[PDB]
Amino acid sequence: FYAYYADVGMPTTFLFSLYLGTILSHYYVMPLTCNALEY
Amino acid sequence: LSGFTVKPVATVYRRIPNLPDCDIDNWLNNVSVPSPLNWERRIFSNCNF
Ligand SMILES: *[C@@H]1O[C@H](CO)[C@@H](O[C@@H]2O[C@H](CO)[C@@H](O)[C@H](O)[C@H]2NC(C)=O)[C@H](O)[C@H]1NC(C)=O
Repeated sequence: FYAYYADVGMPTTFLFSLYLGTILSHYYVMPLTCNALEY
Repeated sequence: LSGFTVKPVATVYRRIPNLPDCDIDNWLNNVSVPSPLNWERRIFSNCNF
């Protein structure tokens, strides 16, 4: 599992790597409960 | 006639000192023996062997 990240600018930079040995299937973005956002 | 190349006069060798060992022998020689169904993986990096 590779993951890049960027704080300033559009091009990203390497952040970390992780080995799991399994195939990822799904992903989900959970909502945020607030009173006072896009993904 | 044929070509020629300038022969080197020295040699540059650069390595990172004071680096720990990979101790791969301790990983292979362990009492806990894995199984071919649930084999694991260990990554050795930034060390000497
Ligand atoms: C052999 O493998 C075992 C794993 O089953 C190693 O035990 C781990 O040791 C590390 C420290 O190096 C601990 O952080 C882990 O919690 C241990 N896992 C356990 C107790 O399940 C062991 O170090 C390896 N080497 C030897 C010589 O036994």
